[PDB]
Amino acid sequence: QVQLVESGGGVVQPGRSLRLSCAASGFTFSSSYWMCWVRQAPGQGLEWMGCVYGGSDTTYYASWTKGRFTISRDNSKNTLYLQMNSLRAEDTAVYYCARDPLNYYYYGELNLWGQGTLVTVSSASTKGPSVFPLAPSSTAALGCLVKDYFPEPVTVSWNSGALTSGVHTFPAVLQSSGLYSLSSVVTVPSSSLGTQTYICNVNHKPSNTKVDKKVEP
Amino acid sequence: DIQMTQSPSSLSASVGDRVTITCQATENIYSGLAWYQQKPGKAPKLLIYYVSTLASGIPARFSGSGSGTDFTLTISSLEPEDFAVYYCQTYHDISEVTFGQGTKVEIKRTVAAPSVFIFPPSDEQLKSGTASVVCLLNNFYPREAKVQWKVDNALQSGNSQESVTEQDSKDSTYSLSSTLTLSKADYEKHKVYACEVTHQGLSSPVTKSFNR
Amino acid sequence: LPYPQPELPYPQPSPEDFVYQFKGMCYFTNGTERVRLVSRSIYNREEIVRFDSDVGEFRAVTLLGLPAAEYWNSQKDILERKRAAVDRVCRHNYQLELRTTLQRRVEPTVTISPSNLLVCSVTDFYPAQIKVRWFRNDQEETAGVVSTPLIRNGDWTFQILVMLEMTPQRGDVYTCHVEHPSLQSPITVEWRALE
Amino acid sequence: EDIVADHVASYGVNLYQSYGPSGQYTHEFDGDEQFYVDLGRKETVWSLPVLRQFRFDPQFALTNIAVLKHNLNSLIKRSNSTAATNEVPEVTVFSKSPVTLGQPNILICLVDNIFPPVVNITWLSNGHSVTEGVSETSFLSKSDHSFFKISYLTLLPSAEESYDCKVEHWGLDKPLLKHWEPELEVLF
Ligand SMILES: *[C@@H]1O[C@H](CO)[C@@H](O)[C@H](O)[C@H]1NC(C)=O
Ligand SMILES: *[C@@H]1O[C@H](CO)[C@@H](O)[C@H](O)[C@H]1NC(C)=O
Repeated sequence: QVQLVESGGGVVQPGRSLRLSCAASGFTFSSSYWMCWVRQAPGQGLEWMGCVYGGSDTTYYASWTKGRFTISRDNSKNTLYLQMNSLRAEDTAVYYCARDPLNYYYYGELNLWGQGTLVTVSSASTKGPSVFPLAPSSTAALGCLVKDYFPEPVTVSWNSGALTSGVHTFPAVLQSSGLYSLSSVVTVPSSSLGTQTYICNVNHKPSNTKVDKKVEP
Repeated sequence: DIQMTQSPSSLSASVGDRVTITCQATENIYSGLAWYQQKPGKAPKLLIYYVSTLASGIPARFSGSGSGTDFTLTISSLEPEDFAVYYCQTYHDISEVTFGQGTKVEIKRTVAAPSVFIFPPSDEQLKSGTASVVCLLNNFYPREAKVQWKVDNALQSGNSQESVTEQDSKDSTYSLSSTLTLSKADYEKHKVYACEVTHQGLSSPVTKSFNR
Repeated sequence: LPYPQPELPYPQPSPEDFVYQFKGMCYFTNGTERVRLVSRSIYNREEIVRFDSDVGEFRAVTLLGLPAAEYWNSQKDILERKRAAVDRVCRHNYQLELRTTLQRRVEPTVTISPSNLLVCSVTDFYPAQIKVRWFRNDQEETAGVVSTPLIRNGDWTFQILVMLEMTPQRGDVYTCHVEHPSLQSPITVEWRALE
Repeated sequence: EDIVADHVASYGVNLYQSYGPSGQYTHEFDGDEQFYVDLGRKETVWSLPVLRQFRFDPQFALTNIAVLKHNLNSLIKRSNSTAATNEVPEVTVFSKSPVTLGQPNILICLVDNIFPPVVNITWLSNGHSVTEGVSETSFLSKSDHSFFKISYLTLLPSAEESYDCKVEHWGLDKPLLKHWEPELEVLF
């Protein structure tokens, strides 16, 4: 019934601007709560950025903002916005918008959050991940290795979804070149080597890159 | 800027265990405390507000307590769905709302040794200009494990780039992934590539290597 | 949490002055047995729109309030919260009053003096509930008695002056009899004519 | 008509006006001011010692005054810029307790039927201004949506010393001097 749908997230050059969108549905902005922004860097915790009052111009920002962020909500469109200015690698985070009562829990406890949109600060260009096979040499295990892709994320499946028991897809790491890389492996039975054709399925949604790779030990 | 200090930073417990999470404020925050749960790939969910008021729907096993600076979150008899990162939040000053660091509640199982596997760089990658050797540990407990690279028995530093899966929904184990990145000029200039792994589940360190 | 909580205004969809007012008003009868919330938005001196808990929805009181009333009634989350404000605002703050404001007892200072006109000054009392009566030799006087209205000092005290036109006799005693909730015994003060 | 009840409270008298612009946030219980919020200093100032035990987030006043700011701009344009009508205030001066020369007293100046809520309430001692001994309440609401305000002057009673309450408002062609004469103005 009620929800917040975020948009405008993606890749951004260090030193440039970006406006995030957060459209409300099932309700219209009004008094008794705050419309807020909370960012979360990969593997780290929540960091409040600022709120705009649901029923006025009353806008607050966290001390660390230094005037780089602008929180505003256009009522004609029923959308909350986040203007980000002078972006740096420190800003890379999934950005959430929330309907938070805060000092108004007494009046109503409705706590609502958007799905989150990913923002990446780097001057790196968009390119797919070159898949390289990790077949075992001379019970058993094999895998795929996706290297040098930008930006995150990338999906990995085995035998087009029919292989799930024993799969371990590693959370990607940022290389020194500003490129991502990960591995996906499967705990396969020894006798099944030479029998099945294990094919990794990799998808890079930001560059439209779907490349499949088989195992040849 | 009221600073929240959450303790522990992570903890391990089994189903049925009484779990206590603690949050500490740098000053009196007068009932301006909320508690959130956050599961992987999902935005946080509110559990409790006004220090101890259970938000609607939230199970009776969750509870809040505290006053001024010291506050606790108590899960009386833990359940499998309760393994997630918990956060405290202060809204006493709505102009400077801050979240506590976070506490990952993890499942307690028995020790498990890692199955290790080494992977020589593909001939296709070498035809581009680089060489990637990968080490792989599988289904171990706990996360503590060391993995070292040795090209011609010479120990490596700054060559490795590790990675680690979360506690499996099925066996509650982790999996590590060490990766040495070197050029084709320095790859073909050496021969024996080894990978030594040390872990609590083993009796003595286990080694895996190959020949260029 | 036991702190006073406020009622909330909602967003509208010789120098010159333009005034706006919002009053979150609570009416209590028989304690918290009968409670009524009436929130009022006033433009200058004209109430334009209102939320009365006895009606249960916003109602324009004049033309200028019809756009707000139409808009706020269309927002179901506003209505439900407004319907709940009788408890979260009125009943909540009343529990704080019971142990503080509704317990304030300030006993009055009773004085009799001339300017024949005899004035009984009953000053600095709280709460408002008072009964002041004049007597001449244990005979209740009313025909020749004129009282001021109850006077609000502003500092959480009241005063009231009750005057008696009298025909002074030698063996006469005039008594001002004051009754107030803060007194266990009613205060009786006397005046005797001298010369 | 007025609503009959045992108790009446305003858990929010919210005021915002274009002149200045200024705002006021108060709570009233049975006609008396419980506290006000100093919007400049972001601070809850209690008018009664027993209420000092409580807290009231000054942000509550600040957010509400911002809602009233929007609503004011909204109704100025909607009403075709209809401005407030200046109302002639009614001034009454009386003492807090019976007058005793050689017994200190407080002189109370009630300024009623105030509208708009912009008023100057100064005190004169034999024709000249007074600074010390002066205090005043905030603008207190009336059911007709005008205000009243009470000013105080703590003094030592003298036969020679005469006091006046000088009130300035736009509803008056020239200020208003209300002399304190103890000849029963309260009793008519
Ligand atoms: C007041 O409250 C009581 C309950 O406490 C209720 O039963 C009754 O109707 C009320 N009494 C009077 C005198 O109105
Ligand atoms: C109130 O006093 C100020 C300062 O002396 C003055 O400028 C203003 O005109 C006065 N207001 C009225 C309504 O006379």
